[PDB]
Amino acid sequence: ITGTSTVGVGRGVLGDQKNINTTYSTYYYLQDNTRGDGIFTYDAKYRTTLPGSLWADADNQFFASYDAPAVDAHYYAGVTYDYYKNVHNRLSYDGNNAAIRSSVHYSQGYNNAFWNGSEMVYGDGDGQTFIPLSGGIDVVAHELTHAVTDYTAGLIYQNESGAINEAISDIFGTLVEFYANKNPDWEIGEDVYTPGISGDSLRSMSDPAKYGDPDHYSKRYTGTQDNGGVHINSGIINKAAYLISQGGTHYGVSVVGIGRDKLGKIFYRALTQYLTPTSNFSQLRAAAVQSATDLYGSTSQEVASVKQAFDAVGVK
Ligand SMILES: CC(C)C[C@H](NC(=O)[C@H](CC(C)C)OP(=O)(O)CNC(=O)OCc1ccccc1)C(=O)O
Ligand SMILES: [Ca+2]
Ligand SMILES: [Ca+2]
Ligand SMILES: [Ca+2]
Ligand SMILES: [Ca+2]
Ligand SMILES: [Zn+2]
Repeated sequence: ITGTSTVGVGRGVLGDQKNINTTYSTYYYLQDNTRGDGIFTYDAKYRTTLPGSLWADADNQFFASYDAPAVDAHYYAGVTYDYYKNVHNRLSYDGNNAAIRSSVHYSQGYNNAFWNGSEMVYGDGDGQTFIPLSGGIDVVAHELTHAVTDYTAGLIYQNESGAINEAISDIFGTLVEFYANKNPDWEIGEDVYTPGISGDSLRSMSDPAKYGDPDHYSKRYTGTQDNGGVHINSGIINKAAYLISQGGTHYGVSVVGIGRDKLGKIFYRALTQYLTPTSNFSQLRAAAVQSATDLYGSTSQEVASVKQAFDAVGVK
């Protein structure tokens, strides 16, 4: 759309008011011209045909219930863009300011969200297992981060490399949640999962076993479902990343924490310089150690915490 940049206001999934960047040309579109080559939000209208219609509104106010998921997908994709630019110096997912596109209201009662190879897609949930998925900042950033991986290491979505792929998505979604300081935690999806139950989440980084995911390499899933457990074995990496950041004793192995910012810097450098499509857990270990070496010196505390962390979850 070609028009005039403006600012509208709306209410998100959780009922929070926010301002969003729109474009005015007869109608007000969910098109933010302020970030790279733009952030574009589409209405999939309960269908599975993508992307749908660029979101159009007559008055620049987005308070209707149907507007909610579009408001949050558009706003949270701006926050994620900003985290990447400001913290890591990366312009959009490809590093060259590629336009960011998201479609909301995909299908009916759809309990998931995904990156399709070219855009983000968000279901509305069935109302009991999930509310509309874009209402979770860690969900949004998990999604955008799959594009980032796809453009960098290119981790294949199966087995070890696939669980590394999921872990990256969960680690950076959690980092963007602390960046925005939106009630941050080390849990995944808590703001949109099981609206009737408090205190739970989809996955836990601090304690993956809380929901039955492995927290040690010896407990890895070796089967076939879930593309070889990409959403299951990511718990072993998630726990390692939580130990590097926060510290603790796990299975008798003690880790001194080095904090979230260093965790983000070592993981991004491993992702952009050292990992390949077929990297496995032991290679991720070498890549994180090398990153931390590059950045802080071989004899630093940083490098020592990365080794301890991996030794705690049984990786090498
Ligand atoms: C019950 C689900 C939420 C758990 C799970 N999905 C997830 O953990 C998150 C959403 C969470 C963060 C809200 O979704 P993912 O981004 O990992 C689902 N992605 C996914 O399956 O991607 C594969 C793909 C490749 C090309 C084209 C289409 C799709 C799963 O698909 O198993
Ligand atoms: Ca309106
Ligand atoms: Ca939270
Ligand atoms: Ca969270
Ligand atoms: Ca819940
Ligand atoms: Zn994922």
